Amino acid sequence: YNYLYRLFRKSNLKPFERDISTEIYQAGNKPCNGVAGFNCYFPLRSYSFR
Amino acid sequence: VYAWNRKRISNCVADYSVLYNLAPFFTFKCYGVSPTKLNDLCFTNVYADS
Repeated sequence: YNYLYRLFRKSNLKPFERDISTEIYQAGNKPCNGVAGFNCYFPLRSYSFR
Repeated sequence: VYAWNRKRISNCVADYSVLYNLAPFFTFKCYGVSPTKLNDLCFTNVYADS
């Protein structure tokens, strides 16, 4: 689980640009800023290679 | 769950904001596609299970 990957973000990356900020992306209109099943979900996920 | 009904939806427009903005205690563990890029582009042959 040490390897993590981001699939959720507001905008695309410019070429040769690194993003390290971990801010929860809000699918809903209201920025609730709180971890939940759907609202204000964590942006980057972790793999489970086995 | 043993006799999970399959519902096919076609010949209309499927707005996902209604699901996002109602019944707040739901989980959205979608795989392979982001809700924002679900909204901007689209697909065909809507299949819904329950």
